[PDB]
Amino acid sequence: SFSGYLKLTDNVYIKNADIVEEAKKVKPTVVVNAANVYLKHGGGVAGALNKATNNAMQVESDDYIATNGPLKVGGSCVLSGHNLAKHCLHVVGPNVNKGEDIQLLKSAYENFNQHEVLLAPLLSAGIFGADPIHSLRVCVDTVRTNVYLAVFDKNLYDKLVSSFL
Ligand SMILES: CC(=O)Nc1nccs1
Repeated sequence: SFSGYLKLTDNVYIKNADIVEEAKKVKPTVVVNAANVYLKHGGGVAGALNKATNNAMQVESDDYIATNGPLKVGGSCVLSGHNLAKHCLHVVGPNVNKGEDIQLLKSAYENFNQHEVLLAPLLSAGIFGADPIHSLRVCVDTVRTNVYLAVFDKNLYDKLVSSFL
């Protein structure tokens, strides 16, 4: 199972780790992707997860979008986890760099409550432009299921742990 995580609350855990390396190691039931509404996995966590699947995640995503249309900001879809997990929960957090409503971050984290345990990144953090300290706060105040957060950046991980209320 998950190892080396620091417990933040009854159900939220955090580790300074590469989510791709963490997923390849643990092979969780659910890995969360920091997706956009188009499921175009170009950069950040999405680009890294997609590259680990040898682009199979993008091929599957394009078929999903061709059939269903784009997701909503704050929404999600369950697709295959390929070589990383049983499933990938593609969750769309608001992209602050696109002027998307940050109040949608709580709606995005609510998607995690449909899964008993997840390996996940901080939603809307990184290239999505939101404050990662705010994202962690929304995570612990919204998610009731067991979430194992992988924070790639060591300096951000230390800042998140040392500032956690
Ligand atoms: C390679 C890479 O970006 N990994 C990440 N893990 C958690 C957040 S970003």
